[PDB]
Amino acid sequence: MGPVWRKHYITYRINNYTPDMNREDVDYAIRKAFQVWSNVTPLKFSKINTGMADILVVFARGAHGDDHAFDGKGGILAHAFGPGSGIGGDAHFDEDEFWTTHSGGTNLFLTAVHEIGHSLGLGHSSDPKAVMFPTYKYVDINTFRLSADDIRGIQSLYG
Ligand SMILES: COc1ccc(S(=O)(=O)N(CC(=O)NO)CC(C)C)cc1
Ligand SMILES: [Ca+2]
Ligand SMILES: [Ca+2]
Ligand SMILES: [Ca+2]
Ligand SMILES: [Zn+2]
Ligand SMILES: [Zn+2]
Repeated sequence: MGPVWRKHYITYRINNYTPDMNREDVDYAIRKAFQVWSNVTPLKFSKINTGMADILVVFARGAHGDDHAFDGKGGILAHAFGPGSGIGGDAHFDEDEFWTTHSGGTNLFLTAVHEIGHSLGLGHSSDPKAVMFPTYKYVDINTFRLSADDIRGIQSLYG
């Protein structure tokens, strides 16, 4: 298997906030996305508002300091680094997308669930029902659930 966090208590911090959405709505989407993974593993996530965190959540555009520049509107929506120090774990969202609560634009929550999967050590799935399948598709958020493949994947890494 690939890198995993060698601890079950994992911190995150939101570096900055997209202007596409209300700040409260970003906080909510991210909290909910971590909860999805916490709900099927022994992992515990703690939000920090200031200081050192394992997973940094970042909205940025174009070339943004890592060796993986974003590409404008469309195309690549987001990327994340697997567990490790520094940029390890970090989840980056392309600000040239239009981030949403809803079905229009790109849903932050669903994209974050995907991204968070990578920040925890998952790669892509070949199951089209899996949140880790590498195509963005809106599905009703109130009824969203991880597929059986996603749960096998993450439980193979933790627990
Ligand atoms: C559900 O969340 C996803 C997040 C990003 C992608 S992506 O289109 O930006 N993409 C990069 C991605 O894997 N980063 O995590 C797939 C790529 C194979 C085109 C698609 C779905
Ligand atoms: Ca990190
Ligand atoms: Ca893009
Ligand atoms: Ca935007
Ligand atoms: Zn990046
Ligand atoms: Zn991905």
